[PDB]
Amino acid sequence: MLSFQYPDVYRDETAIQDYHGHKVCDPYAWLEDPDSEQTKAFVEAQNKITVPFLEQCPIRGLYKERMTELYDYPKYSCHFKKGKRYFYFYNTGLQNQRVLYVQDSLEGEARVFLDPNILSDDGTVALRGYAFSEDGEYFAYGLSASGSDWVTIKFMKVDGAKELPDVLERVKFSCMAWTHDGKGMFYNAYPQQDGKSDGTETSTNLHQKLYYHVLGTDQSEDILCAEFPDEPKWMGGAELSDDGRYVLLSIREGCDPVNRLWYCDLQQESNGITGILKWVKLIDNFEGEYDYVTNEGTVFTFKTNRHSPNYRLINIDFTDPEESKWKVLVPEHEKDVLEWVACVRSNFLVLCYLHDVKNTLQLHDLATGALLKIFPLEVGSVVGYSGQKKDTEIFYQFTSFLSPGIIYHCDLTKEELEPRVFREVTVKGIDASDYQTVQIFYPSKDGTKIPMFIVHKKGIKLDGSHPAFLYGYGGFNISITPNYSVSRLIFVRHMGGVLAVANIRGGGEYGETWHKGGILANKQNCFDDFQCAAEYLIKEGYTSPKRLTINGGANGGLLVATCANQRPDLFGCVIAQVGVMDMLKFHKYTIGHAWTTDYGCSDSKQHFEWLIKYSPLHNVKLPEADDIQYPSMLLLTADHDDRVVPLHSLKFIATLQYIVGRSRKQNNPLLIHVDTKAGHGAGKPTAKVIEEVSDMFAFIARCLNIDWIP
Amino acid sequence: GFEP
Repeated sequence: MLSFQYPDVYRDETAIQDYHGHKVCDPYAWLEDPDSEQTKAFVEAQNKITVPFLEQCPIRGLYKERMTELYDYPKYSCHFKKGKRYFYFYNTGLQNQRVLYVQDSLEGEARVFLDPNILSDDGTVALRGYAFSEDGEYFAYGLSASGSDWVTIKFMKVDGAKELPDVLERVKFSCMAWTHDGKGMFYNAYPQQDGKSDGTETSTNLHQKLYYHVLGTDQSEDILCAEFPDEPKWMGGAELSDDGRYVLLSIREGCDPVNRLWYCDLQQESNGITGILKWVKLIDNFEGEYDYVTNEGTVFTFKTNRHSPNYRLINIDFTDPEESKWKVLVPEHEKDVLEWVACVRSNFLVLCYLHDVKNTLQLHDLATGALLKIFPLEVGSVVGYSGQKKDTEIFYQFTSFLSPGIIYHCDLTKEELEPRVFREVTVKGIDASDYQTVQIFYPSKDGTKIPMFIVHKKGIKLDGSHPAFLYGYGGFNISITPNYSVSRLIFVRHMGGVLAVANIRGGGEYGETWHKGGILANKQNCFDDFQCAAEYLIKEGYTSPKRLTINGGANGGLLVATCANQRPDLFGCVIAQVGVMDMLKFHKYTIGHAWTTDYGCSDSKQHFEWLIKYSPLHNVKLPEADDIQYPSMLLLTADHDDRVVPLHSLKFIATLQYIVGRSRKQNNPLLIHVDTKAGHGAGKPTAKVIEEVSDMFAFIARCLNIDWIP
Repeated sequence: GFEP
């Protein structure tokens, strides 16, 4: 079955580092330099064996064709109003990038406002972030090339969609917030660094600053408004209060849902914005999240997790700011996570809750917090919303496993608040009625009950005969909720597959306690939860080890790679996308320093001892038993993934191929594909998305020998 | 959004 040879890869046996007395050899450390001839040759040789492997069987072509057909459906974002105009994003079906449209009224003819597709041949220039001026007459937008986190901000006058000369460089992980006087916009930039800043570099990102750009000037004239030179990892994002009176500064360090909150009454500036603002340090620690919802004069409504792991709404009066004085507007729910809150039509609050990994949406009174209206939803997720304080209507977008979903509209000026379907699209070829979604709760090793969604064709016999695709993430307070995936439904329909999503600890599904259950000393909980999910699917007859594929990306790539090391006997196939593989060195590169709040840092003896136990790069080991080998493994990364630098996957695949791949009993392939002009994934053009899923399921089909079902 |  394996008709290729793994490439020659030099081992630097002298590359030995001492971590608190524990010696670690890193023979592929040289793969950390993306620019070397050695690394470039390594990538070329690896792609040279992977691509022919993926493309040998006609299944790739059948899948690609079906994906191209089925993914070709109209894709809309919610309408949103800015000034006197409406905007929405729309893809006719197969455009590489969705297009931003404008209309002068809801019944008015729409026209193209911003079309990213004309910015490159291959759709690899993508919108990343945008902000309209308060009056809706000016527009700032970020552009990222080749999938990099790096942004260039450009500007337009909305009337006539006129290009303006303003260009902002060195923007990354940035806010965009216009002052309501329409003079300029806050944003973040990083200082100059040696070498490249295009997404191919690994340089750590420190000393992010907050600037104010006056429209009509050169970037070099921009005002420095906040900086933290004594705290190089701090990141301060600005937003304007709804009345335009205050700049709110949310300072973060790491990835925990916490922030400092400082404010600036702009009217108290001595002569407008001219330098470091007169910041008032309302919350000056990282003990809780304070997410601005709205204010009425000095009374500020925040979504918080302070003493409230499932989140709640509090009012803090800037004139009486001590914690003991804060008012609880909407108390914490016992179990349901308050995901997000928006203020609309002056005195309404839109609250979105997560109840057992499904969304609900409710309208509350701002003055009392009292529930006023429940917006009815089927089982699934709210993935889009519009309606700001001055707006008198909302739009919201619902999606689920089995249908692309619906945009709803609700006119909030009406006495009876009845939502109506505004836009709905169905995909011909995938009849939702043929499939079912079930939710179960399985006990993990320590007895903790974990949610899992299972999607499958109705009427299947649970005889262990079905191929299964089990997805997980498990970290960073991210909740993995139902979403429409054409690519996964093709696996079900055309490969006879069962889909599963395990809501393992580390995620946000049951609030901050769920998140804390899968981080730091307890990261092993994630891997245990995920392995127990696999065991559930097997025990209950959905699948069998040899027919089971697991998949995850980034922190999810770490998840599946670790599970391959820990329980190789459990899985037939592993697809790890853009994964964090070197847990000892992740903090050294680009923004990886931010992830130590979930993982710890190997600089600490205590943390090193957690990390060394599960680090994928450091736990590649031949299975003891003669009858057990590693699952088939495919690593996917890209050369501009500056979120998770590709060296992670490069070093990991060299290690897999050397330790496991050289062994006689290993007949399952261990492969990497490194894409070009792509990065971590956000903004990836449609054409590349299609290639990627075609690669993924062709890999599964070849390794598990699955026949296409027409 | 700077999580992995």
